[PDB]
Amino acid sequence: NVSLIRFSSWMGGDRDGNPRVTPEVTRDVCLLARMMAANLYIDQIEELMFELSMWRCNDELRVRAEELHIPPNEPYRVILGHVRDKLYNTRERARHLLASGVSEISAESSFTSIEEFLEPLELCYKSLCDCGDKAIADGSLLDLLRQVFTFGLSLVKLDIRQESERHTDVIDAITTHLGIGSYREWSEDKRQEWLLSELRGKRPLLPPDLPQTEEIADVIGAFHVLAELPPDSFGPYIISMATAPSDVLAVELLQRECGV
Amino acid sequence: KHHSIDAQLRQLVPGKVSEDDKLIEYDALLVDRFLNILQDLHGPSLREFVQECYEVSADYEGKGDTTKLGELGAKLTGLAPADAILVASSILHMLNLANLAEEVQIAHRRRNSKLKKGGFADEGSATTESDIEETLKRLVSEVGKSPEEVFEALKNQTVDLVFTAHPTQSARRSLLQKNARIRNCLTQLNAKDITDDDKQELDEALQREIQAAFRTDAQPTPQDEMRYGMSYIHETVWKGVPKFLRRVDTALKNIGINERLPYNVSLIRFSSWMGGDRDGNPRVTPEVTRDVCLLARMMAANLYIDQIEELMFELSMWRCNDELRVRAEELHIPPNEPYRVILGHVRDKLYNTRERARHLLASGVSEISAESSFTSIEEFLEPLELCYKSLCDCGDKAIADGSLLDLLRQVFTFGLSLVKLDIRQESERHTDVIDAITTHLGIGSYREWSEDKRQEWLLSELRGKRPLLPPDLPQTEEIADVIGAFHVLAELPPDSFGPYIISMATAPSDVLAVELLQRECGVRQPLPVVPLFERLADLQSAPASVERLFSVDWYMDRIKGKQQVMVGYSDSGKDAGRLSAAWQLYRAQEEMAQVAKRYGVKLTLFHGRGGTVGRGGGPTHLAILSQPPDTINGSIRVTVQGEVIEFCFGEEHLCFQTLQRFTAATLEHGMHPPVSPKPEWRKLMDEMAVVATEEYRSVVVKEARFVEYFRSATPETEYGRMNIGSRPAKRRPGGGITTLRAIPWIFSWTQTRFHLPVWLGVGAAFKFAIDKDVRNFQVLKEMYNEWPFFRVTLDLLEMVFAKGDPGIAGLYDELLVAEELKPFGKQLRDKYVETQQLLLQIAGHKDILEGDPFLKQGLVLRNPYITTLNVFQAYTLKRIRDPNFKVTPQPPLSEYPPGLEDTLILTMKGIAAGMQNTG
Amino acid sequence: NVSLIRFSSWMGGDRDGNPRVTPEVTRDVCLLARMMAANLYIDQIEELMFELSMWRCNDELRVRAEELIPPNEPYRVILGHVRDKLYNTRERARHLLASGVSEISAESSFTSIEEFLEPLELCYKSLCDCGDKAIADGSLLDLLRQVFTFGLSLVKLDIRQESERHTDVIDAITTHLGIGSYREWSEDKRQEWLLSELRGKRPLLPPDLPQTEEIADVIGAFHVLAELPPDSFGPYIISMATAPSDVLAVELLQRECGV
Repeated sequence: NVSLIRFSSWMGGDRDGNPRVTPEVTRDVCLLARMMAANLYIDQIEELMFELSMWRCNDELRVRAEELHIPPNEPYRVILGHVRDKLYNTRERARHLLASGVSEISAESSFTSIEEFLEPLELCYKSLCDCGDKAIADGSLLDLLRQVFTFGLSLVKLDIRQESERHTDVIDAITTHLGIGSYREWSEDKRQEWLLSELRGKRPLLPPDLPQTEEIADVIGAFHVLAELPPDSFGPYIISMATAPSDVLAVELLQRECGV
Repeated sequence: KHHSIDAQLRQLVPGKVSEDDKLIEYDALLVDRFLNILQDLHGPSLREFVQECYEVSADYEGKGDTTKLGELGAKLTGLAPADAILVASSILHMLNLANLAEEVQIAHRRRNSKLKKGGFADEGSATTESDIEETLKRLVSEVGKSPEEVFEALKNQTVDLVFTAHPTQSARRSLLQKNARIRNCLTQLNAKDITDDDKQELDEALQREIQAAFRTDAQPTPQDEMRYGMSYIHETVWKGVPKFLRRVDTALKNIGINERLPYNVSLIRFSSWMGGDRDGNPRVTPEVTRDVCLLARMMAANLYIDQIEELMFELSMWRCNDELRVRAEELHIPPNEPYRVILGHVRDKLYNTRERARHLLASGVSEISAESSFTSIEEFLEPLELCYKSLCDCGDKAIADGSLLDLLRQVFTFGLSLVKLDIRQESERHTDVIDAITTHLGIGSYREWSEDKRQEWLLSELRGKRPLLPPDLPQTEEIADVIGAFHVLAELPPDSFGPYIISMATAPSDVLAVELLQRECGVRQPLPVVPLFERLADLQSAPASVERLFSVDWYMDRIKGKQQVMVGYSDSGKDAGRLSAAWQLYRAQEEMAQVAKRYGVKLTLFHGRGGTVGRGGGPTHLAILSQPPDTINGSIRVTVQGEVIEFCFGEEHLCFQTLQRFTAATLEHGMHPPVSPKPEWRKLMDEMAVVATEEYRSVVVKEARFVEYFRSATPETEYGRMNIGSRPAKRRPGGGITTLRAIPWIFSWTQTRFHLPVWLGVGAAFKFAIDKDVRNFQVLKEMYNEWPFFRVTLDLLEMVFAKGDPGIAGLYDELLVAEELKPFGKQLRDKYVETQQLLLQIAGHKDILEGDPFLKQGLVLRNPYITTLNVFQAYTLKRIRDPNFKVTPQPPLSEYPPGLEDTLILTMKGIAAGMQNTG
Repeated sequence: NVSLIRFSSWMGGDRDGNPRVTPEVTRDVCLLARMMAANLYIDQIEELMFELSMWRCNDELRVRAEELIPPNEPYRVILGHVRDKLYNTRERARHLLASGVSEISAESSFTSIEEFLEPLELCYKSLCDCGDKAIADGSLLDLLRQVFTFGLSLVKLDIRQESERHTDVIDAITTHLGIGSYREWSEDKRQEWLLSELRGKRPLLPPDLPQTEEIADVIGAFHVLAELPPDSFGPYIISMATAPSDVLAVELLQRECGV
């Protein structure tokens, strides 16, 4: 479970001075990553099923293998077969969400978290150890657990990046529309004072009928995509040309006001 | 827990057989790690027990003294049931590991031409045999054929290898892959300049794979047994045949031919008996045959889908000719990669081909149209050959001659069904059907008719235009099985099948009976009918039977100048002994070829189990070269016995060498036959055959107490009651031993390390020949060194004697046979000893297998595990058979009575695994 | 169960001097009739389901309804299963009509009149056992009378062909077999030969028989009759029948073509 190495991507997340890389581009590369991961895991699991022909298992695994009922004297294959089924569903759900935007394939029939993916694999590992077969567990199955803890369900986590003046543009559109004045004209100290009174307050800010330029709509739309996608799809939100604390605090306010 | 097992191995074989001999090192590496795993899992005491068993049995080979075996048997019988299975299976797993090391050593042994002495004897071992290009060079320069003659001989060659089920072991695909990982870890560990850390990790992997094989284990369906028979095709042969055909290209270049073997040349084909052989096997129903045919087509479709998808990845080119560009436009991912668009369509149709078969298999019906799938080999190849031509037309022939040429050679080798299914049934079952027809129609009893009357009636029906089989016909279960089988053949595509083989064929009416049944059951593309001549008399009259068939206008019209005949070694050897069977088989072959030549018929021989051809490794090379002149001519079928299939095809390089062996030997024989026997040799073989048959029958047929001895000295009865052959052991519930079938006959006698069916008769014949004329002894050894037939025959006996041990046989005797018959057993063992030493003096060897130290070493290193299972078996039988034999139940060490059946199965499996092919 | 009135059809079966009526046309109208019957039955059953909301049933029906939408409405449970099997029966016919083959199993559908009747007669008995025979004698009785009147194909198909077309087929057989010309034989000789074949136990029709377009149509029609359910058909009518051999010839051809 030690994540000694992890992998991230900017491709579809970095939009600094790149007007293609829309909100939907970001939604797309996220679902594409999850399909690729499901494919890689399905192959690893199938090779592992071939290998794990054993019949001796602990009680916990024997019980769950019975509940999943090809041959029942091959318990590790029964469990991993179920894992493969849920991985197939995870992939197809992602493919449907990518094409139509919608999937009749339930999230229950698929893997939504790394924790529920890990549960049957660690069950296999502990069962093999409990039967004195830790040496077998420390082969291919240990490789697979290390892949899960390295790559997750999306291979890479996506970094988002956007220039600081684009966030200032959005907030100046908000403050002028509300009649509070021009956030752009304010000094850095005044900006921090206002941002902190908003983040400390409990009343929302972003009006749904805010008049939006193409650029402003792209910033707000991007945040809206972040709110709709699973948190483990993302890493950090990077602010290009950051100059001052208000740059960081402004993104924290937009992120909240757009529902992340 | 401490010492290594290699000290005991060095006592067996002092000295290396080659410089790169590391077989004992490998055996120690695997077994030492296994024993450490054993101890980690089950404690030290049983590990030391198991190793002591191995040490006792290893000592025995060096000092043939039975009492130490009895010591061991006392210890073994006292083990609690759980410990008995554990020790037996442990010894089995160690034998497996030793066989894997033997495989690694063969595969990676450097060829050393200094071992060659010239002449045909070089072809009897892989250490000295000629590869395909050495054979090509010899044919050009020594024999004097032109490169173009050799090139066209190859273009017309076809070697057909026939898979048959393994009597005792399954060969799951997942186990073949554990084997490979153990072999790979072994070779990689012993690589040149390997890192400390690489070696550490490879060691851990090896220990891991050995444990995984140790921790994994009702008879199988005939469907399942077929799925397991196809494992070797998935693991080596599929990729192997393109690799070998590419070597044939390289060889042709190196004798001056500047073109590859055309990809439509079926140089090697593969057939199967699994699901088609129903001779005395009622579980092989019509439905089983329909199933294995559809199963094969699914396996082929998925292998092709994989090849095609790999090929799509590679063929990203955009340059194509006009025919391909127009077709790619018509199929309308990116359109600027036309080869991917064609192959994507081919993959689509292959997916439908697979799903259609799956539906027919489950429901019996498919709404997937045959139009949307591939129905013939021809429509599969049309788009592939279009891709090949297009690449060539654009100057990319070099690319075409890569993966795409591999695929085309796979299509022409494997077709849409991987293997062609042979059908086999006993002749009397066809007679039963025809008698049912003739009596129901009221024209008499076909069974009561003489052979000449049968032929007269059959021919009038075959020549007439009126149907014969009424759908009303009253049917037994067996008659309904025969008719139902023909009805399945009529319903399936003709390319699913090869021949229809008639077991126990004796006369032309047997062949023409099947021709009539085929037609009257509606088989519109009839199968070639192949008689299997089993008994000595049937072999003697086979040239007459084949001449009568060839003299019938209707039959010549049917066969179109092609006839296949099957010959059986274990079958004929059971009738009259191996020596007499060997010689009649030679004569029958040369006279049948003479008949065929006169009538313009191309005669192909199919070599059944137990033969010299079909031995593992080099011996098959010489065996094929030794067959009578002008009996092959580029066409031969050979069964791949289950006992040797692992050594022949389990490993990449072994697969390659096997394909090369059959291809080279078959090619050379057609242009370079062995010497014709000189009259002195023929007369001597004639006289020795009389004596050998007489003494074989003296023990087998005419001695009243033989069957009683056989049922006690062997585990036959248990082998039958446990259905280890997945087949009835006998045809009638009584009869002599003449009713017993060959597989049980050979199996039971090799379990006891005695091997009577292989050698009995030879001793009497050798001594008779030497004693009746002083000159005969020198002419016998002259035969051994100048007559390949005699050499090959005798080398088979030598190999079997290396696998035999009279002490072990006598151990079965002393505990299992009644006092009254023990002198009979020692009489037989006296015949054994006299045959062996007479065998050694001819050939001029002081020791067994002195001419092949490599084979001697490989065989000897198996016996510690085998002999251990031998004593475990003998004592297990005595417990199974005698309630009064008392055992001291020893405390634990972490059907029939408890555990005894499992133990006995394990000994049977292990002894068979160690003994592989005998007779 | 009294079939006081039955209905037959000549359409797609009569081919007397009518080459448009091919074996395929006969196979088609037989499956079309089965689709029409399934549709009419599905509507009747659904109307019946609406009416039979009772909860009182006998034990045979209660058990069958617990096996196999609300369980308090057992007659609707049974009739809902019938409708499922009727829809399968129709789809199977539609597939055979278009493709010639159907992966819809005959088990999941109704293959005989009696297996269609079994659940309906169970409902009728159950209603009677609960003193509801009056309700049984309404719509459920009408449906049962429809089943015994129309079957699973609405109508039974008559086949008709002219006797000389059958003579043509038999003369082709006797000449090809080299036993003479059935056409030139007198009536008495035809009867003598036909009877020896009908009484004999050896088949007659060679699969290699050279066939004209007309002879192939006759043999092909018989092959269609052999492949379809027996309850799709009524009689085989011989136009221009003049003598017993006309009838006996069709009996021979029916058998040798596998009916």
